[PDB]
Amino acid sequence: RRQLIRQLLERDKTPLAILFMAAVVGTLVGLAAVAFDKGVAWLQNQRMGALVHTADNYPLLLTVAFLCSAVLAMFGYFLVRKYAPEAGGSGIPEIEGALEDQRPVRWWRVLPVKFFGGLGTLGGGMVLGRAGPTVQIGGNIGRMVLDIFRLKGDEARHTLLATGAAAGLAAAFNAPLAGILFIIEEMRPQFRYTLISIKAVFIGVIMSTIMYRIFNHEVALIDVGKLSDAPLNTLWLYLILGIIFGIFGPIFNKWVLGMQDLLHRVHGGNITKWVLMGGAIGGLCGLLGFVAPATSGGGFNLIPIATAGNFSMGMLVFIFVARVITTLLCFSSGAPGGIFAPMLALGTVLGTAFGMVAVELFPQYHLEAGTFAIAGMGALLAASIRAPLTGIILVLEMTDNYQLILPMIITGLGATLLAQFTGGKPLYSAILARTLAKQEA
Amino acid sequence: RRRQLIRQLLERDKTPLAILFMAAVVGTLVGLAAVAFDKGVAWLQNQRMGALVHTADNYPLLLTVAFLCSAVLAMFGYFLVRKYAPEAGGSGIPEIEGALEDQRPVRWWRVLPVKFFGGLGTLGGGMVLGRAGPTVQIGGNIGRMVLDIFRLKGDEARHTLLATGAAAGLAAAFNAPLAGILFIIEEMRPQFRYTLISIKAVFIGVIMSTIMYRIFNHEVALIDVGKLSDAPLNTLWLYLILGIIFGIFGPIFNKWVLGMQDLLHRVHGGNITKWVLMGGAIGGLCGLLGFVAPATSGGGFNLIPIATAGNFSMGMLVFIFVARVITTLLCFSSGAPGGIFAPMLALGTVLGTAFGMVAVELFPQYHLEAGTFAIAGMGALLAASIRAPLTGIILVLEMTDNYQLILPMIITGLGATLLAQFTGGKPLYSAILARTLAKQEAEQ
Repeated sequence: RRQLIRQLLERDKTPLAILFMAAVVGTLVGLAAVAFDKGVAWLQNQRMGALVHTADNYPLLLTVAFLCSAVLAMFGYFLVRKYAPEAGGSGIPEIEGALEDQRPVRWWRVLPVKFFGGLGTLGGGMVLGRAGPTVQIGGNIGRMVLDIFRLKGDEARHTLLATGAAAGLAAAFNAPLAGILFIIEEMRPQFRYTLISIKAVFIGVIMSTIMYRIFNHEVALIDVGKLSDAPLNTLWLYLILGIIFGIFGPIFNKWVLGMQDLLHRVHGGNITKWVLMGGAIGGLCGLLGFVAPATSGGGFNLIPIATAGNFSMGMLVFIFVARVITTLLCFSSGAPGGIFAPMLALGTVLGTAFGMVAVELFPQYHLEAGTFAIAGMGALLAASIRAPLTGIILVLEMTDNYQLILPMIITGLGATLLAQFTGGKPLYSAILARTLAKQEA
Repeated sequence: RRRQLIRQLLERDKTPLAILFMAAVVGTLVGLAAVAFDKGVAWLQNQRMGALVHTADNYPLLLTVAFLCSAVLAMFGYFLVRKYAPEAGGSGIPEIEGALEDQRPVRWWRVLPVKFFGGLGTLGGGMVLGRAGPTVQIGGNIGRMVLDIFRLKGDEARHTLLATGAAAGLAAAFNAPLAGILFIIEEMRPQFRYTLISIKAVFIGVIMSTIMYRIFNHEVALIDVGKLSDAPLNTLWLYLILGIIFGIFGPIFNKWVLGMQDLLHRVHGGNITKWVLMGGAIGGLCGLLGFVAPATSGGGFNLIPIATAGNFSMGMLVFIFVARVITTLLCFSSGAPGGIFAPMLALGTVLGTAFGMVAVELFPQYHLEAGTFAIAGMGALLAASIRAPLTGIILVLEMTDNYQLILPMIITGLGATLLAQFTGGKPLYSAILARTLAKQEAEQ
């Protein structure tokens, strides 16, 4: 009790050095995040102009689509396998480990590798996101300034590393809240106390977000408009949807883990077969990125279309099935790029699909399938990555439909609950475990 | 400790099913309780209105039964606390916060009726106090109640059910589910050590209580502000200034509520009679003010949409702010059952609006709307005095639905905390628990 009384009176006094440095960490991460985003776009853009150059000869056209993405993919697979192996996959499990002081933060290597390697895989039009990359980039940047300014202590090492990855997520989704929430729901040391200053994470998240706003304002990543409200006698439909996500979550989790194994056998661990396999996958995506764009790329483009109920039921099933395939191929291959974002598109489609059935089964509820897309958007997050509070707040920050806060919270919680009860695990924790154990195996 | 981590990682997020289910019942009960409390406070304020109409002619006689009705109700509240449950005085949040540190008892058999009925008197009487604190403590106790009844053993259960209760308690008091969950993991939880509080379980309880509120309060928002204008990047610097202003006022306000506790204590010395009498004096003052200047009394939720819409004059805003500083301190520092959380929303809204008024006229090139500054400042006095900015922001967001102001809100709140820290201020709920906890081993 005596200690507590002392501690209470000393609560919320973060070292000003840690606060000021958090501001610079955020700023750099923001700018870096912007530069990454502009870069990816530029490359996808050039590929488009190349397809126009040869818009006539379909075979030739179907070739340079493959090659441009193949070459770009290989360049990314190489930069990872050669200079920074830790920069494979999302990057979140890695930074998560670094917070437990169980993985190293080699910023001198990861920063250029992830930035340029990711620039290739993403820009090639592979099914990967910016979230993971920017989060790892964010942490390394946070690590970088810690080193440069020689800030000593556990608090500083844990804080600056945290604000960086937070400000990294924020600047990748224009979601400041979701960024801060992700650090304290998933990223932080989950099994012990930590000296991460929340006030400091805030400051970093602000600056990076502000940086994003200077280069991206007036345009939202996802525009959905304002949808209809959700009656109380309609809420049970959302609990059901969450249950469906809840049982598919772990299954999808087994696949991404298992497909890592299968894809490993193809190259054995060899830098040549791996990069070659990489160009094969990347080439496939660039090909799909022309013959069926919905089956490739980030997937942010089909989200508003799905929510507006413009896809037919058949097209939705196609897109979902196809994108399960092309997501696993791209992420389980070890290519630099997160799976966080592509799960938004997966959830949105599964949600809309559910809404379509809900619309015709109960005309008395006067439903709109779009409300189920929004409920399902962060559901696969809630089910597979198991961070529902972050997913919900993220989806809210991106869709601005707060009147669906109850359906969203219900669907998400129904996802996590059923994921737990069917023996699934947090993917980022199940991956860090994979790596950490393999390290002492 | 790598080997342990690998084990722990693969065992992450597996909350005991008993704890999960029990969280669902805790949420439900807390919700129904919160609704009942809300309906009760309203009904009493309503009867008081009908009495003033009975005597709407004779102004002195009218100015009397306004005083008496509130005086009587106040005393009944001050009495129930001072006689059966002294821990039910004040907000109730520092107490539950203590119970999470296993440093304060949760006497639900006493607090539940005392807080519910005692707060029903102070709130219903028209005193300047909130529902948040009360429902939070009520929620915690209800959580504790089902723990005992079902004999659930373990630290996890004791900490979880106690947490989901106070979370689902805040949620049902503001119709703000996100804000409730966030308040537990930003402020309520044990701040200096690890804890076994299942977040998934706090979620379930928060859902149920919120849903319970939705069955009895749908279609009507606690605060309607409408959609306001956006905030340009070159205007953001105005919000950082606003935060700084909240940031230096926060601690000062904190000194007052603490200090006024001392001063008001001397009036009664600790005696149950002078105290209850002093209560009726304060309560009667509010019921009087609740008729001759209603903006200086009551919760304050009513003047929030009006201020945001820029319908008050600058002079009125200054008057309301000054007066409400006075009536808030008198009501909360007196130890009456009732929180200070919610009345800090009204104080912040006014101070914010006031800033916007000056901002509108100083920079017409920004094409400003003072309403955006009220919303920025609404959860700012929270951020500065209670030092829980992430909660206040998400709360204000949930109540006002103006997400395009998220950057100004975040900037103003963070500016409030930063300047609060740098000017030697302390979290009020932690500074109060400390006051109590130390006093507990100071009488030794």
